[PDB]
Amino acid sequence: MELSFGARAELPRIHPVASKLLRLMQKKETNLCLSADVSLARELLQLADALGPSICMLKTHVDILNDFTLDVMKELITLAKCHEFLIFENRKFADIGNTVKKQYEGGIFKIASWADLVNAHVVPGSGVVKGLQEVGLPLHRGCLLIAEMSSTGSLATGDYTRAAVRMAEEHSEFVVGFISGSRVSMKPEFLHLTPGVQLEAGGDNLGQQYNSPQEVIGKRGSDIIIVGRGIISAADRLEAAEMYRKAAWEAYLSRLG
Amino acid sequence: MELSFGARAELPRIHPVASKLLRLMQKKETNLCLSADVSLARELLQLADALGPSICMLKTHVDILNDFTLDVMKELITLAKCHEFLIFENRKFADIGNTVKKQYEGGIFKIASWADLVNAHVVPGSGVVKGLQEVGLPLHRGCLLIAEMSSTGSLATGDYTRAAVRMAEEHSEFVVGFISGSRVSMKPEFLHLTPGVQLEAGGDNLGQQYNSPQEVIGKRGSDIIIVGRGIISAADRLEAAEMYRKAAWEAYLSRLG
Ligand SMILES: *C(=N)c1cc(=O)[nH]c(=O)n1[C@@H]1O[C@H](COP(=O)(O)O)[C@@H](O)[C@H]1O
Ligand SMILES: *C(=N)c1cc(=O)[nH]c(=O)n1[C@@H]1O[C@H](COP(=O)(O)O)[C@@H](O)[C@H]1O
Repeated sequence: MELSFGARAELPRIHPVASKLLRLMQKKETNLCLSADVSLARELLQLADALGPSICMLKTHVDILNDFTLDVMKELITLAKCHEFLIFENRKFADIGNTVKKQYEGGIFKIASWADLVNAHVVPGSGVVKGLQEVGLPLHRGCLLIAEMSSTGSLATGDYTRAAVRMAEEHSEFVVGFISGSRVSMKPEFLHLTPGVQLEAGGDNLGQQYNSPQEVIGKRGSDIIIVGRGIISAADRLEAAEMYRKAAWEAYLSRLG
Repeated sequence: MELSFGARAELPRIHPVASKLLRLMQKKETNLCLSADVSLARELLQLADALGPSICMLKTHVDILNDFTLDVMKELITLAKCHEFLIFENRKFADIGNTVKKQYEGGIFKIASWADLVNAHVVPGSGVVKGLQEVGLPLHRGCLLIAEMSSTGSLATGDYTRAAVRMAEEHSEFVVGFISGSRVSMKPEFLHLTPGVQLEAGGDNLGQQYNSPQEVIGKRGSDIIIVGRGIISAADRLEAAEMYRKAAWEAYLSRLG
């Protein structure tokens, strides 16, 4: 029997980051994550402020920001706290444990110092998680494992997806869920976040494929939709974000019955 | 049916960046790539200068460099030109095409502006290559596809590896080879670069596994060894690099007959 986001937030085995997210999802009636791959910090902050009320999460793309500074991230965190959303950095970590540890904690970006959530590919084996968690656990962070991908020709299928689920299960102190196209775990303590979402059928010219909020939340049993271009390329970004929120939310309610 | 690096540089279907690399390998008697995952620009540049004569390539880790600037990369280019080595950025690109295009071209790092070579994971499908290609093709860059990984529990096996080989074949205007543990393609135009190499048996505490240069180059038929810690952790990094160079080069010569 399907549990509400609010109830899931209270599960004995829930990770604190997942609980915080689930609570604000229920409070705000939003299971939308905005993906903002903008080139200017000012753009990022403007979008975060304007759309913050409509979202549960903001997916940043630090590697694309032309004018990144740590002061920008300080201000973003202030917005996140005010509007109540989490920060999820997009970078798809995908290296041996020793290297990913450094990529997560260090450099100019210091991702672990401001991202509530990160995502990682499972292709390197479990060392990728072990490396990340050595940084993430002290900093009270969570991780999502990429169990499936939305793009044409994805190899994240079959036994690969099953491996991701096992890895998650075995690292539940740090791993809080999946990037996936559907529900892949039966355990309610895990979140499912699904990119490749737009209201209309289609794709892009570089292998992205889209499904609707109703399809992925309602039929496929995911929790949260990740939407970038469907919102950002709209004339009215506020209205677009509202449209996606209402879609995703109603699909969730329906499933919940 | 084995050809020298110098002869391979002349193959009809060879990419210009590959030919450049194969010529300097032959000239300098080196098939060693130094992986320099240091936190400081001064260390990176000192290593590049001192070890430059001993290496065919320097693998940078821009995501870990605390004091990155584009001026640092300008100086590195100068050293690469002087000592004759290629610059290979480590970042293991692993996203949809539209996103990796921006990650490669833009942000603070502007990777495509200074890296001869990049590597990508094949998990997203061929859009990952198409996105990178749209940026790197006119710059005379090349890309390596991650066909196998050196770490424990790697999922880059079997059909996944085969998919990487097919993807390379289908994008040979831009894909110049593989990150792999062994020869994966029979086509001599493709380069095989193998990480997880040390003179001594072992591993690390985060899933890395090591094999020797003699094993990797001599028995497994790879072209280039990628060595980080085996060199970087030595007291005398130059002497270490020389040891690795001689091992890899003589293993190559021996297979050549
Ligand atoms: C990573 N979150 C990811 C994984 C995936 O399989 N597919 C995918 O699109 N993403 C990322 O999500 C957004 C989607 O943006 P659009 O709605 O604009 O297509 C983008 O950040 C991808 O990198
Ligand atoms: C990526 N080049 C890669 C792929 C892989 O399967 N294994 C692997 O180690 N690498 C990277 O190569 C260096 C090896 O460094 P050490 O010699 O210090 O182990 C490493 O930093 C990985 O990121």
